[PDB]
Amino acid sequence: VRQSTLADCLKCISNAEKRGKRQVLVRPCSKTILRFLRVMQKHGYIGDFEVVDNHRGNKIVIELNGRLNKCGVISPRYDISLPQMEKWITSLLPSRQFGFIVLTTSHGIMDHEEARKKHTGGKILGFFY
Amino acid sequence: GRVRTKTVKRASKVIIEKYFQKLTQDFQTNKKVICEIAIVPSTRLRNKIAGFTTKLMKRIARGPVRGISLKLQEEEREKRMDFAPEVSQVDQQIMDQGVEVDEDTLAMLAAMDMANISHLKKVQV
Amino acid sequence: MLNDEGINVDAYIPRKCSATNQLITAKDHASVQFNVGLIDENGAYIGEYKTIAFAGFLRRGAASDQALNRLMLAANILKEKG
Amino acid sequence: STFKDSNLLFPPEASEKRKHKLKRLVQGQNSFFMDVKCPSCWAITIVFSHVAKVVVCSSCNTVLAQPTGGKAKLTEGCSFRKKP
Amino acid sequence: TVKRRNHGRNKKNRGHVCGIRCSNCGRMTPKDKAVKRFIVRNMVETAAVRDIADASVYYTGYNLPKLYLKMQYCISCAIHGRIVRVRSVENRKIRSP
Amino acid sequence: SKGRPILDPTEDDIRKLLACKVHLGTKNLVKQMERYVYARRKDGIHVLDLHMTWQKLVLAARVLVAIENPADVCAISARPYGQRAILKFSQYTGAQYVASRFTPGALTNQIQDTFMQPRILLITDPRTDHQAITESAYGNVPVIAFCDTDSPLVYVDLAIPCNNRGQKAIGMLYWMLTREILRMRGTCPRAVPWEIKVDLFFYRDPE
Amino acid sequence: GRMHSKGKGISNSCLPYRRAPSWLKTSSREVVDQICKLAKKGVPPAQIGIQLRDSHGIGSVKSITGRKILRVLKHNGLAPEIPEDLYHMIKKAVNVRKHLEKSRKDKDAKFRLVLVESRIHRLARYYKQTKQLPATWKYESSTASALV
Amino acid sequence: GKPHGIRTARKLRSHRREQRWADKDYNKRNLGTTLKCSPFGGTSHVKGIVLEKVGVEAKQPNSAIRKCVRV
Amino acid sequence: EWIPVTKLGRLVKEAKLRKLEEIYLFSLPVKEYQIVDEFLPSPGKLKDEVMKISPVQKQTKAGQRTRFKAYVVVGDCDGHVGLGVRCSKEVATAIRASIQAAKVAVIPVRRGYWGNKIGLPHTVPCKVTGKCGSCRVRLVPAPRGAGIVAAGVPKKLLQFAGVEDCFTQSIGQTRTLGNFVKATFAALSKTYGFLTPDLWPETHFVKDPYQEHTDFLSQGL
Amino acid sequence: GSISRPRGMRRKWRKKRMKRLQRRRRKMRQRSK
RNA sequence: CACCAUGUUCAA
RNA sequence: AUCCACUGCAGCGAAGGCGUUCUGCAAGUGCACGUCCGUCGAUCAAGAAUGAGAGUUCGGGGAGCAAAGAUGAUCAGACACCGUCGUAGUCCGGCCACUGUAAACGAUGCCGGCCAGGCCUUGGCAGAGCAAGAAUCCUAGACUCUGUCAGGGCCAACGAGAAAUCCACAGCCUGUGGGUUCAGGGGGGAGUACUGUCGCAAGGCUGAAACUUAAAGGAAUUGACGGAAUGGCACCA
RNA sequence: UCUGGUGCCAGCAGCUGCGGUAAUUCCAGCUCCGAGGGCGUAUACUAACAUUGCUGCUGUUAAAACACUUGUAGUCUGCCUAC
Ligand SMILES: [Zn+2]
Repeated sequence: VRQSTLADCLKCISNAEKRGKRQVLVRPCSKTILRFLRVMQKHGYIGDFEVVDNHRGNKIVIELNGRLNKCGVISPRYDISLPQMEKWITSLLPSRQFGFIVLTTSHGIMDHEEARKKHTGGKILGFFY
Repeated sequence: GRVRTKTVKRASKVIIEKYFQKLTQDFQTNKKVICEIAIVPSTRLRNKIAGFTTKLMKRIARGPVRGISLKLQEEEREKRMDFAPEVSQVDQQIMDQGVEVDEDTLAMLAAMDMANISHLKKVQV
Repeated sequence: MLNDEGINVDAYIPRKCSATNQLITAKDHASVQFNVGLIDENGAYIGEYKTIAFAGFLRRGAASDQALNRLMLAANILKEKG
Repeated sequence: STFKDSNLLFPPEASEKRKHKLKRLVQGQNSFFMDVKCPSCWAITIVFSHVAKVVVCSSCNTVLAQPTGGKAKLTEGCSFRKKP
Repeated sequence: TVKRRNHGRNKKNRGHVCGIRCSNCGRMTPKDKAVKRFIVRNMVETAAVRDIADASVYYTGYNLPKLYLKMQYCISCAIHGRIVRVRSVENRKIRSP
Repeated sequence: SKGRPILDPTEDDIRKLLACKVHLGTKNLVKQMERYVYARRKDGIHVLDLHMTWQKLVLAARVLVAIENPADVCAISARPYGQRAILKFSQYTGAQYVASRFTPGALTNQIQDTFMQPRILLITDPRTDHQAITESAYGNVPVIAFCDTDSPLVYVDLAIPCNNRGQKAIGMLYWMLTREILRMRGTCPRAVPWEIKVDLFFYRDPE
Repeated sequence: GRMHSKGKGISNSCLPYRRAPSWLKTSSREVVDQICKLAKKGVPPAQIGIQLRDSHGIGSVKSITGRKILRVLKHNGLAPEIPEDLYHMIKKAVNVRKHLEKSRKDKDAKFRLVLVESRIHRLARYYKQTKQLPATWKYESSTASALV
Repeated sequence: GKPHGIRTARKLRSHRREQRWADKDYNKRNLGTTLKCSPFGGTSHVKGIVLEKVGVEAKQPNSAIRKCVRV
Repeated sequence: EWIPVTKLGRLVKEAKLRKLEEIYLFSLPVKEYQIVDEFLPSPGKLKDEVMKISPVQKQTKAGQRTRFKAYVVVGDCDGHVGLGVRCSKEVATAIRASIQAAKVAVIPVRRGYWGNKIGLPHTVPCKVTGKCGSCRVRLVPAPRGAGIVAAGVPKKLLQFAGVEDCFTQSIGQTRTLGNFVKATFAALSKTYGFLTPDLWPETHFVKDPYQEHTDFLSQGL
Repeated sequence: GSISRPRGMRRKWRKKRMKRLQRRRRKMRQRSK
């Protein structure tokens, strides 16, 4: 019962994209969810999104733009060194060119390319392409 | 049984459509007409075709036979269907009894414009 | 796509559905392409048009009509009541 | 009838009036308070729309609202006015 | 090879349904699986209605009493006494007479 | 019709639409047509606003006029109410049309006698012309349909809120549409009412 | 109602967005005095809130005096020895046992008794953990009757 | 389904270990009854003394007499 | 000799269409193998192979009728490949009709890079999966010097589609050649189906051939 | 028919034969011990 | 709704 | 002994199961709500409580039906179907009797999220209505419409599937990870033997191996067949 | 789809199968194929095998959801607290 709000959020977003919806409601919101969404925005897989205040675990409306193919969470949050980054790339992503692995690192919730370039590993958190 | 074959029916139909002005409802003169029109290799086949043509012509005389196109009559029906009355039935209808328009249809015409327009009957259900 | 030299290696960059953003593949025989005419102030039609490609997925999901509605509202053709 | 695809952020009043008090875009109350007075007196009681037990006057102890399954049923003549 | 979406019976939200007894065979069949027909006949058929109404005092045509039976059948006896007939795979989804 | 005021409906047009009853639906509803119904009558009929009807009509007109070589347009109607209308529409626009029963496989069977490979097709009733919609799906041709309030608009690209079940409603709609298509192209004028009556489009029995 | 049944119901009340409605000139000392007055009369917190919500226009006591009802009860020494959740569950178990001890062959009162006692213990565990109950506490059928 | 979650290593390993016993190959390899019961006590070749000759009728659809020796 | 039936046929007979991407861009049905034989001439720019000729039998009274399904693959090694499965009573006509159907079903195969984009694309641009029956066939991008690591059926399909490197993971009853080849064909199909940041930008629609040659197409009637 | 091909006799009846066998065995071992 | 049991082995 | 008809794409119960009327006793779900608590929850080896029918135990009861048995037919046989009887049993009570299995089935574990459309139905709550006996008054738990929460179904897109089919899931799965429990690893031997544990017993739970074998199996197709149905037909009927 | 012998016999054959008087499969002769100073056989283990599945299986009908609730160990657990 209600494990990993992030998992539920990502599954909702993927199902919405699969159905062709142009904006999806997500309930509730969290810091991890917002940072995952910002990591998606930064690479443009996700349009705007805004949080509506419930006073009870605020909800989110994301605007989808058809560039997403799949969002997923990897649970449990396995640990990942830098040598493990390529293993996780070749297993999760569809290609080595696009698609991203989101990592929670000691330097905040991070892209996998950003993690690799600023030399940190961390716990896997999901993926989007 | 005496069910005819399509080699007789489909020939009767084109003989009628091409020579309705020449045939009659008499078998033994339709026979002499077809024995000059068509090239039938068999006299039994000639007579079957002639008899079926006389049957179809008798049904023509009776009423509307469904399945043939007598052009010199269907052009008539087409040109009467394509005849124009001087005033459209809808024009004279909206002049005579306006148009029966219900409560919520007036509501819709008021939602858009066209609310206070002429010839409405203000009918309710 | 290119090959580190700016040389396009991909033949036939396809077209995308204008409602979704999904590619229209080479066998989507249910996809369509339009031309909504443009009209001067005097009601006449200059040979100008806005084009709209829809994907067979949309035209099965039956959101193609409402997608056209949205696109023409965006393109200032369909008039909202107000 | 709009031609417009109603986004979830600005939902229409017609549809948002229908929704459950929880399945709204923002969960809210489905109730109100009432200023109520009986002709038998003047004191203005403040009652809940959906009363849980019997509500009587502060002084007269004549029942104003009587509890039912849903909304309260105000007694004969008791005038009421919804509060902000 | 589930043949019927409702597995030969109309039991839904139940666990157990009373077992009734077939009219002629006498077989215990669930109350919803049974092929049941409430039939109304007359005490007299038109092969005798005139002959009896001519000798009656309080009766006539359109007046004779009726029989209200409610025959319940198992699937075997229904199919044998042709109350029901085997239907096509596509005509099995027809639920109205 | 957004910026153009000359494409907006005229009071006479709205009168002759309300006359032919094209503002009336049926007791049934489809959630994709729920957008075009203004309200309901207490007998059940869904009244559908001629405003949206006219917007979709002039939209279909824009598409049909952008389609050059009108012989690449096929009007389709299976029910008796509508065949005279599509015949007159073809006569006055240059389009093509079909008889009562659409031969299955026209838009797919290339070696067929009645191939009919169009660029677009205008359908009277989807529920009755279910076939041509499927062959549309198989052949990449857009679909402009007169969608009643009870109408599966699955492969219909441009739906128009209509009646589809009234012998004068069909004639009225095809008359309006061909009038707009002829006003565009600069063949018909705006102010002058064009000479062809609506009585020519309605369904007349043989006898 | 999902824990010990197949029930999937959602019928719960739903607070507003505000956290006072600009009427209710009544203030904190008054509402606390009312709370304590009708707590002296034995009324439990859940009923206090309802009697103060129905006729007094005071919904969400918290909003007037941020201390919730049990907070203002503890701050005045009127909170019960055992929380009302446990108390009502104990009383329900007592009634079910009283019933089945003579309706010895119910076999459904037995099942519902198993359920209610499982709930009792699952909650007494939580209260012993949170230190609202003495560490030695234990629910015995034989002595629970003498708590109501 | 199987337990995900970062502390289910013992459950996963114990389940795999108790479930491997349904692989008949692994089962015969690890179950010390084949070294006991099989005539070749875990062995490719053995030497024996010919006791008798045996004609074994071949199974259907075949009808030969295979020549064997009891050793 | 080939009197074209459809508008595409007439356009390619009269050289209004240049090559296959002009039809691929609008996803138009082909219906005539003479189009693809126009764009990829028979001997040199199109190689065809017969993967299997399997008899299937319909039992009848007084005997049983046998007919051969011929599976033919058609392709040139620059990115086009087609799969045609056609029954017929004789092996000759089965193979002929199957070549025709494969030529009609010729499709374009997008090709990408595994790592650095140095030369030309050599592998599938993404992990793709194709389905038919139980046979799921996964095409994985391989680096420059990995080669095609498929097994016979997918190896020749990938060869014909002109990919240099590919890993595969077949999962189903792969010994069913029909489904095992339809699965990898469907994968090569999804190759262009998948959307990437390369195809993120605008569309810039063009005239379809029917509109672009409407005047020409309205003379042969 | 209602079932697919028992590769022996009716499973209920061979279950019953097994039960009879098992209690004959039980009586023979109760003889000894 | 009397009763109507059976068909050696491989091959096709 | 049992509660016909009413009795159903009805309701309730964790399941097994539950149907005459009045009545005692405790209980549950759902709904309504600015009531309280404040994470107290999900799933669960061990453990525990219910668990059809058969079966056993002690004491009654015995109409009807009915294993065994008797018995008349049928049959080549017929301690089989069919017929007439008939015992245990089915009914009641019991230290809170024992047992603890069923095609105990939806052959579909539980909790959570999202999942196009149309239709029927059960219980509330909300808002309306031309909407109801005696009368004509007057209200009324009836009826109609709409919304919503909870429940029971039906048919219809995408998707899934080996397919049948699923559809508030059997979807969201090689584009594979929300959480958790149980079980399976070709067919037999075999749910057998031995051992352990529970039982008065019957037996339950637990549970192999030697050996044997290339298929067993699932869905679907075409034909053949049917002491299956419907409809045509033949003096080789 | 060679030639002679055999004639469900002798035998081959990991599996499918071959052999019943016209054997592409036995016994041979000729010819040819494969590895080659090697090749075959048996046994064990690995891979094949996503047929032990953490990655990564399956459980409506193929093997497999405990009769059903409860429930301990175990596993998993809602939102929030620095420009
Ligand atoms: Zn019967």
